[PDB]
Amino acid sequence: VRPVWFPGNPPPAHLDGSLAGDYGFDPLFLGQEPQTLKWYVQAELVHGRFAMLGAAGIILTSIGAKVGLGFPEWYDAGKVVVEKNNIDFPTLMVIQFYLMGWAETKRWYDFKNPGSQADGSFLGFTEEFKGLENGYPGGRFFDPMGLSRGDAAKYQEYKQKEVKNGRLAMIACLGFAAQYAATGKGPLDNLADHLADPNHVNFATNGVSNPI
Amino acid sequence: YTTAIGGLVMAAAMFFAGWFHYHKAAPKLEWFQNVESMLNHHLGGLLGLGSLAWAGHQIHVSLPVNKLLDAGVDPKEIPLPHDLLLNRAIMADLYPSFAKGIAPFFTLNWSEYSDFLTFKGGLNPVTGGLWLSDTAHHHVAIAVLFLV
Amino acid sequence: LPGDFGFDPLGLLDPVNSGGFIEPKWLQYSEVIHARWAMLGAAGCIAPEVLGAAGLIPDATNIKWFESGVIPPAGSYNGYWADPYTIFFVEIVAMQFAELRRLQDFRYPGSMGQQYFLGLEAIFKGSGDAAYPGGPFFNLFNLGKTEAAMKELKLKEIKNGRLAMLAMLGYGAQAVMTGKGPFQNLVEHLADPVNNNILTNFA
Amino acid sequence: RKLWAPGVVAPEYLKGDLAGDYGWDPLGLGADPTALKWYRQSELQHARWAMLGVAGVLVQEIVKPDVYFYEAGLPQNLPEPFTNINMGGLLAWEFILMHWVEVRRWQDYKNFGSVNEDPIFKGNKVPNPEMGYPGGIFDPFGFSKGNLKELQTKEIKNGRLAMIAYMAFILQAQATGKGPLAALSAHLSNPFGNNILKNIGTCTVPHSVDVQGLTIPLTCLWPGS
Amino acid sequence: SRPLWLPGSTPPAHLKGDLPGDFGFDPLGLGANAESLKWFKESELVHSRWAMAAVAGILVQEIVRPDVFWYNAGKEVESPLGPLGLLAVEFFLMHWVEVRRWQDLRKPGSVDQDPIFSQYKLPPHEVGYPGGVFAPFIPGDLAELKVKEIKNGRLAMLAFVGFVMAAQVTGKGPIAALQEHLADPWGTTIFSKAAVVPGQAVAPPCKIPASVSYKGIEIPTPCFLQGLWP
Ligand code: CLA
Ligand code: CLA
Ligand code: CLA
Ligand code: CLA
Ligand code: CLA
Ligand SMILES: CC1=C[C@H](O)CC(C)(C)[C@H]1/C=C/C(C)=C/C=C/C(C)=C/C=C/C=C(C)/C=C/C=C(C)/C=C/C1=C(C)C[C@H](O)CC1(C)C
Repeated sequence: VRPVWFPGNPPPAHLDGSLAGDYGFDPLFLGQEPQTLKWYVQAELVHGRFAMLGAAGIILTSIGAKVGLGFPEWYDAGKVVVEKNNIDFPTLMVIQFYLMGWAETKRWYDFKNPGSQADGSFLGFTEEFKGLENGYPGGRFFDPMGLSRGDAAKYQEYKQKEVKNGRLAMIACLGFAAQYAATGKGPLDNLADHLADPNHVNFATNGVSNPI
Repeated sequence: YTTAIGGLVMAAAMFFAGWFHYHKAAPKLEWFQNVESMLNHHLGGLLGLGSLAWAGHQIHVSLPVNKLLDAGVDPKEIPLPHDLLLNRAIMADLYPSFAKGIAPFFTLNWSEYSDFLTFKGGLNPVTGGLWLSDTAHHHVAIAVLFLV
Repeated sequence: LPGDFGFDPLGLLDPVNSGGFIEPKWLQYSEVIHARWAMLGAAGCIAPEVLGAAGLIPDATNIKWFESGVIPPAGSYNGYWADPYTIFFVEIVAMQFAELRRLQDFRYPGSMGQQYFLGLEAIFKGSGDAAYPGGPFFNLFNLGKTEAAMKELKLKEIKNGRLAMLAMLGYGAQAVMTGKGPFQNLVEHLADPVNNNILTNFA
Repeated sequence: RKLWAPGVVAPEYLKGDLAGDYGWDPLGLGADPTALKWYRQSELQHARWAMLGVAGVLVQEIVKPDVYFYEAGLPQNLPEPFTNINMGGLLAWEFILMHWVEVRRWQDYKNFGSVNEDPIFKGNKVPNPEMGYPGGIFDPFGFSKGNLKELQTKEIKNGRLAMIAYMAFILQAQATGKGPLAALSAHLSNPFGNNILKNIGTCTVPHSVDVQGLTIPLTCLWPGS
Repeated sequence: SRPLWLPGSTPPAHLKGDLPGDFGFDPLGLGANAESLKWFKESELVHSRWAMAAVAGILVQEIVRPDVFWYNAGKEVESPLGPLGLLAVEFFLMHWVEVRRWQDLRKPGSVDQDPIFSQYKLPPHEVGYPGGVFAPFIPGDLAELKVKEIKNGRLAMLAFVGFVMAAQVTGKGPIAALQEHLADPWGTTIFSKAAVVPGQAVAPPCKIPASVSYKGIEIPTPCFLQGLWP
């Protein structure tokens, strides 16, 4: 048997175990249609990748912030980076939308037509924008070291590791958000605060978490 | 606010109850056709025990708090009702019958409860409403009547 | 089947046209669970008073059972290693695992010996019945080892449990009315029987 | 075979091959055979380190009764040749040496009979008859040719006893503030005084003791204050 | 199977024994693709050779001309040559050489001919080992010297990163650091300078300064990965 998200319940019919991180977790049956499930697969992978990258950013910047280097904490870095160098806010946002819109649109229309961008329309590139699977766009640009086309079972292991770490990162970033909303301080500052007095500094003491 | 949250929770309870009794455990006919049991349970349980419970709430919260509010003290200084449940001596300050506890009730000496179960008639002249002691006495008699 | 004493005037053990949470195979299970928790709780409510009266624990403890921190209005105790909320979160998580897995054994019998749980799998197989799992840990020593003795132990479990349930209701009622501990009530009533009763303590 | 209790059926995966086998496994953690092997190695390691620790506390109490073992790691209590040694370098020595030996042994776990050969002086070797009992240079005197089984049982039994007595050493070391022999003699002072009934609840250990540059956090096993 | 790292273990299925100095060290599986493995082979060779030359440079630079802090040396040696002119010469010359070598990589057997003097032609080779005028003679045999060069190279790369951190913690050269360590082995290690405890964490102070004013326009000088030191 597979390990299920809830030992004892059989897994739903549309979830089999061919995917990565497949634990049969779908109580609302949101992914019953195969196209909808395929789209949600891509959604989970993208959210996970941005979450991993973001939480790495938060943790590293906070490590640099507690030690006396002069880094701002993550709720202040936007203001001080825009303010301190010279940068006009809206032009930066607009260029963000330019580049992100270009690449993200390429991804969208590669989902609609699965092998369309490998035609040569972009400057000269062929078979380096052809996708490998759903949400795994491995070529020379996106898998430069070349891990996807060797050691297939070990590659399945890498898929499993990616999905697990991504989910952990997503709930980690949610942790950063709600944690800052509750305590109003930096995250690794909270880690050191809880690590100094574990029995008396936790969520059951802020007065905001449990209002009883 | 707490009452609001409680109301919402009871609402979810009711919708789940409806789903349960149509789809999972649906009664047969002859459950419904026992009108005599339904009469007993409604008359006793719903009307009667509701009256008795609300009499309890009036006697232990609504009489003293309104006595203080009509006495003139602002509402914040008034003790919270769980202090009225837990501390007998505050009730003994307000209505001295409570200093004797529930001994008058079980020995049929009900005449000593004339401080918070009254029969005065008209209105509260400082307020414009009915006397709440009458209201509590009323629900007590109602509950005895319906439970009988 | 245990504890069947010819009782039940209101008629709840009729299998015919039954369902939901009122059926023979859930009401009996509920009886045994309530019996076990009631035994445990009864001993727990008595123990600090008797241990403190015999002088075995110090007098920082020897507090009445409703003053542990269960009802913070009635009196709490500072000196635990954390706040009662921090205790309560641990309670939520641990009891969640235990009670929830127990539920999974009731709904799907035998389905608790497959998925990896740190190797604790031969212990949680259960048995044919659902209120008496057994196994190497719920039945450490093989108590009885037969059939003629097993019914006797089940029956004694049931009767002790029923006695415990009535006892625990007694502790609750007494703690409401007289406001003292249960061992305090035993001492006061064994002092003066006629002058200490329920009817003398009508105030 | 005597069991671990009267009238208890033995499990099916505990037959009598391993030593000290009483058929006692209420949690059934040794159902998987690979698990049984790895946990056997765990029992042997814990037994042997614990026997060393018990003899250590005992002989330090016999020889020089001033050394309170629970405070013996502080960098000023150490003996003759050095008394202000830098704990960083000492940790470096221990790290490299123990890493070498334990990584080597783990490799003996994963591949049975693969690290017997001396890597430098290649004409050296130890024959291990069973996994976890090397022999050879580890048996310089050769007491392991008579049936080897009763010596397995004696080793494992004494080790279990040593593990329990060492946790006794630490527990009553944190309760009553004294070493093992001091606690035994103070219990022989008066038996009814100086009991577990009175001294527990008081955990005499500090919150965080300072070493040369850092502050180690310290914990007792139960909240006593 | 000769020896392998962590002996007794099993090598990965893609490493067999064709290459010099392969011992089955790929837990990440970064050499599954042959087309990757050729590029990474060339990468290892080139990094090894640069590191060997640089480590010998640092050692001999300290030995012959002591009290010239190699980590500062750019702020030092400045000559009648302008730094812009030096940067230009380096840019054009190194650009030529690297482009030629990379053309040999991606298209084998093409750049073997001298462009100017059309008589000389480099003989056929195996990639990464050109030969010819690049190696006048072999002392010993080839297949052993390949192993020796890879070993000395990997050791040299580790030696240079050791040099960088050994400068960014202490503030001295390599041999001077060795003298300091032999002066007090128990008290001068990396474990003897910094440590992390759940209570507190302490790191060595950075000896190396901030932005360095070379010629007015300052060069910001950070230490590598400042915030994660012990
Ligand atoms: C999500 C749970 C769920 C699901 C899937 C179903 C599914 C079903 N139910 Mg069921 N039911 C449920 C919950 C559910 N019910 C609950 C909670 C109750 C208790 C209230 C019932 C009570 C119930 C009865 C009594 C009956 C069904 C019936 C049915 C069947 C047909 C339903 C249909 O076409 O009407 C769909 C109808 C709607 C979507 C209308 C919505 C009605 C809501 C409550 C109105 C509330 C809005 C309110 C007016 C506010 C508006 C303000 C103003 C603008 C007007 C179908 C199998 C019928 C059946 O099987 O036929 C033989 C049937 O007789 N169910
Ligand atoms: C003491 C027992 C008792 C009580 C309190 C009630 C109360 C009620 N019954 Mg009722 N009933 C009973 C016994 C009881 N019944 C018996 C024995 C039978 C079988 C003969 C029935 C058969 C019956 C039918 C067929 C119907 C009712 C209905 C109603 C509701 C009328 C609406 C109203 O004005 O309520 C005012 C609102 C309140 C008082 C809010 C309080 C509601 C909470 C949940 C108290 C309910 C107590 C609950 C019945 C005890 C069992 C709970 C369950 C978890 C086991 C009311 C809630 C009617 C109804 O509304 O159906 C939903 C209806 O159609 N009953
Ligand atoms: C129906 C509503 C109702 C309710 C809820 C109450 C409730 C109460 N009245 Mg009351 N009262 C009522 C109607 C009501 N009355 C009416 C109508 C009158 C007019 C006749 C009075 C007249 C009256 C007087 C004159 C006095 C009270 C008093 C009291 C309080 C103490 C009762 C007592 O002495 O012990 C009675 C004993 C019990 C009710 C037994 C309780 C048993 C508990 C709940 C069982 C719990 C067991 C369980 C296993 C515990 C779990 C353990 C574990 C899980 C933690 C109590 C809060 C007394 C008081 O405190 O004054 C402030 C008092 O002096 N009342
Ligand atoms: C108000 C109308 C009403 C009526 C007439 C019924 C009637 C019925 N329900 Mg039902 N139910 C209701 C509301 C109602 N329910 C609500 C609102 C819910 C959601 C919580 C449920 C949830 C529910 C479930 C989940 C189940 C039933 C079941 C049953 C059946 C057997 C009940 C029985 O004998 O148990 C006797 C009841 C008890 C032993 C429980 C008494 C104690 C609980 C806590 C109720 C206390 C009520 C009281 C008002 C609380 C006062 C508060 C005070 C103490 C402070 C019967 C057909 C069962 C069934 O179908 O089996 C045949 C069943 O499985 N119902
Ligand atoms: C410049 C870096 C570099 C590169 C590109 C290679 C490349 C190669 N080595 Mg190699 N090696 C290096 C440095 C390098 N080596 C060093 C310094 C050592 C000594 C520790 C070794 C020891 C070594 C052994 C023992 C073996 C190899 C083997 C191999 C080959 C197959 C493994 C593979 O695919 O890795 C590809 C390499 C990379 C993709 C580079 C990864 C760089 C990562 C992403 C940076 C993160 C490193 C991290 C910061 C840790 C730093 C170390 C710290 C102490 C500073 C491949 C040609 C195996 C072989 O010969 O089989 C053919 C083999 O058996 N190497
Ligand atoms: C039989 C019959 C028949 C017919 O037909 C019908 C009818 C009549 C309905 C029926 C009857 C019934 C009955 C009588 C019942 C009863 C019950 C009870 C009392 C329970 C309890 C029950 C009870 C219970 C559980 C309890 C439990 C308890 C506990 C846990 C406790 C705990 C605790 C402790 C330790 C101490 C501390 O400090 C506190 C706490 C923490 C709190």
